[PDB]
Amino acid sequence: MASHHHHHHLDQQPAAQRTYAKAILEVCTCKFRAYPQIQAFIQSGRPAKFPNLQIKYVRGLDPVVKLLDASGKVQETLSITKWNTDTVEEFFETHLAKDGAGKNSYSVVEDADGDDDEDYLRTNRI
Repeated sequence: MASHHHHHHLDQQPAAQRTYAKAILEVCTCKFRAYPQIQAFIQSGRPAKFPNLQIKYVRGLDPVVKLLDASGKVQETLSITKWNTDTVEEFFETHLAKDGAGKNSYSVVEDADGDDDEDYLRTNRI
């Protein structure tokens, strides 16, 4: 009814914890003095395992957790300069989805017509 849906119950409806698709941790890494624990986990490698988590090193702002959709909206922006930390790391691993190096990236022939993938010259001689 909003865009184009004939008959599909009504809405997607949350399955469990309404996991998110994207989320970025825009930090400056300059708070190493104040929040030496924050980046600490970042240096650990735990967030690196989270595909749904970016972990950007913004120009020079304050550490803030961001949960986006895809375009860049930003569903939840919370300052982690003291708020809770630590558990925050879990915030992502939990609210995010461990696709496991998946991500909808290039795979097979995409929408194309004609030539879009060369490969030597098969002479073929049965």
